[PDB]
Amino acid sequence: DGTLDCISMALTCTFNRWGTLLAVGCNDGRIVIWDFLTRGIAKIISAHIHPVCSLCWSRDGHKLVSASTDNIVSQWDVLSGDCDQRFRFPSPILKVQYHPRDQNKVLVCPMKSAPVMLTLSDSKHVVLPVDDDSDLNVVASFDRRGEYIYTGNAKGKILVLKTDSQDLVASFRVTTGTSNTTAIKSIEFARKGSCFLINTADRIIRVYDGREILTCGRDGEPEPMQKLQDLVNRTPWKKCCFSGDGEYIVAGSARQHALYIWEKSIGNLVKILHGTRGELLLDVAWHPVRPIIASISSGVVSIWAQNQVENWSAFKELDENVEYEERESEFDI
Amino acid sequence: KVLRDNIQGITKPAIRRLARRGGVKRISGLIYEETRGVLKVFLENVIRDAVTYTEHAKRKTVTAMDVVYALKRQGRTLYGFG
Amino acid sequence: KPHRYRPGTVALREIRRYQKSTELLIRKLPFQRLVREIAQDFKTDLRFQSSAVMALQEASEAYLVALFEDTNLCAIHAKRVTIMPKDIQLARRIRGER
Amino acid sequence: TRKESYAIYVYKVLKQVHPDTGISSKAMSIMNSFVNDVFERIAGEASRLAHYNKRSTITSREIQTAVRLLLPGELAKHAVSEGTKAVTKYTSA
DNA sequence: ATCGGATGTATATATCTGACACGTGCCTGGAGACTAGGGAGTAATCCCCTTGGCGGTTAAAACGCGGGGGACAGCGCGTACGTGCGTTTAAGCGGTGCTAGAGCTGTCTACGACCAATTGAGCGGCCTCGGCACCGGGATTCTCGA
DNA sequence: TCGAGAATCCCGGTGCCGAGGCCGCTCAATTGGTCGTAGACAGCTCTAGCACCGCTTAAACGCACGTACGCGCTGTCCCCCGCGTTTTAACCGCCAAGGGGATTACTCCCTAGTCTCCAGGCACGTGTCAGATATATACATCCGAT
Repeated sequence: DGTLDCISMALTCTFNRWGTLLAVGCNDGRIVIWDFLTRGIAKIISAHIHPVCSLCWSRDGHKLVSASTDNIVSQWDVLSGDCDQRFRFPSPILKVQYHPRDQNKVLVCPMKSAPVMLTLSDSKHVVLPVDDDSDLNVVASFDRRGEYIYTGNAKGKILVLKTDSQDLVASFRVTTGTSNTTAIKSIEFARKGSCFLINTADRIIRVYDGREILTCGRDGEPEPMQKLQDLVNRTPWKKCCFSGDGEYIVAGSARQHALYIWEKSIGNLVKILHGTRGELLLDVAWHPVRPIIASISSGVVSIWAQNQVENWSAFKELDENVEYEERESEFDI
Repeated sequence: KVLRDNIQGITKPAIRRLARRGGVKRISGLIYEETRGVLKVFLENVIRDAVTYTEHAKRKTVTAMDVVYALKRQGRTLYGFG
Repeated sequence: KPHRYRPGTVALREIRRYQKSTELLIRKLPFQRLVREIAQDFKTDLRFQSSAVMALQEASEAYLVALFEDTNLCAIHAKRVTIMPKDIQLARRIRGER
Repeated sequence: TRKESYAIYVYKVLKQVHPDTGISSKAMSIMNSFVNDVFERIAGEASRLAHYNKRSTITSREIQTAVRLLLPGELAKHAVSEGTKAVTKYTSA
């Protein structure tokens, strides 16, 4: 539905705060900041020699946190492209995430170690707690306002901490239905409201409302707002995301390189988008204020927009025949 | 501990294994879930009736003799359980 | 050059060995979870005998192979080696299961 | 708890027919359940026919008639003859 | 795709009636009242099976992947089957008549019922050990390309 | 179609726990009176069955014949079999907690059993209309020409 030839080795992308720019990582380890309106590249940053697998914009949009595969995280000013700060860790980093309401702070999910929240002003770090002490794979994310931290382990356990004190404000373990746990693949939140989603190893996305987890307390049984899956193919989900408003949810079937689109309230599947059967789906993102969806597959990015009835359909356009309502004086002088 | 969707826990390999035991060569996909349904429906009765026994048994655990008398009442009696 | 047996042949031998074997062909735990799921529908938190659930699964699988058997037979009368859902439905129909 | 069964008599009649054979306790339980099944069957049928005959006394004639109702052909014939011989033997003393 | 004609079917009508609603006198099962035992209900105790979890394995399931194999659609023909009309035929009404056998009552008696006294056949429990299950390995035979 | 290869059969050997045998330890089987009674049996009805026979006729058998579904064959598609790989969770083994299941001991509420009396039910008459039946009629629907 529209691709870009000007970028190669697309690996990970991230919309800015207003959905005007897109920073995509490349295998060479370069940042390609490409613009939507001019439909061209806005910037090229020599980030790492190692490909970049995690990228996040700052709220003001002037900072981008990038993670190399060399366990090298670095902050870059979008105007200049300089490495503002640079750090390295053990247990290679799985993800970075700016704090949405404090760009000085940034959480980092490493591979084998617990996620740690650092600051840029001071090169300090706060290691977030781990429930089972043996997960070795815990994804973590700020909420919409950056007030709480949601951490999900490979054993389905879900901890909600407060971002400042790291104190356990809520907890619950998700189930595979019967009695078993499932590897929490990812935690996503809505940029609007409080609904969030969890991708798990059961290939079943679970949509909740964080207020219900907060009122559920520690070690409770919160039910999901929704349960979403491909009941037909039972396909895993490499990457999923909400819509900009938060009423549409998309999942990327890397198994068959497709895109499933459900709703939030009803949860019925909006639609499906099919990509090149030969392409391996890698990354998925939604335009924050547009029905536009960016996909990264086999190093190539594709764009999926959604237009209205007009752009040619605007006499007064009607859809179905209209019986004329004759009047009393319809034949009168 | 609320359970769900163990019906699909029935593997298509299991279904085709049972079919081969029944002496079947070629099978379509549309069967399995259909099969499953029937399965459910089938057991749909007995357990209830079984626990119905357990109902009158005034007990919390369910026993074999329950399903014994069920299959009996279901005209599908079984041996080897008292 | 790689060898592949003609279709059915492997499944044919599977049929032969399954009529040869007698044990169950269903994994225990999934069946048990299904049974308990069905149970909570009528009443929640009910316990069971392992003997009881073994009986459930054996008797089920027996009914199931009987259904597969006579549906195979019907499909013979349907002159096909592939099975059709309608065969199962009408079999239940003759089995008074409708 | 004193539980009653028949597996001992199963082993007995087995040796009576096959002295050099073993059984699975599973199979013994299956056979005993079968014993119970046929017993309840014949008993219910006999009581029902006696009810049809308004009889409150279930005797060997009822037994034979109900077996004939239940067993087919030579099965029934041999069973009738065997029960007849046995009751004759018991009545002989 | 329609109209016309043939035919078969739903309708109103009339009356006939024989089931059928209705009422009786007479019978006995049902109600009413009273006594006993003891099945059932409750409770405290024990056990112990179950339900729960935890970690390692892989056989098994998931999934993919050709691809020949048959499901299926179509197409010719032909034989077997509806049909309408012949034919002849037992089927049904019905009414007769005999009684063999149901179907009832009145004994009287053998026959479990039942209880009590007695106990050894049988059953829970404890060794035990050998067909049997598993395994590894060698030899046999089916099968798919010549 | 004679080999290659592959799944299988069989053989010997290993180790095991269920099959079995035996041992305490009863309660349920036996024995023997004893009693009221189920029915065995005799002996009556009467009626429903069983057969007889005639009369009418709707029904059955067969014919001819159109015809049209059954069947047989061809080619296509697709799709499910087979194999390869990758992932997983069933299983399996072990542990542990308790919560229910089963047990026993009391305790007594309810039912069986008895006796009394009668009133609802039942066999039995009795008018009587729901509907069966027949007829003419009006409507619906097929089948063939257009």
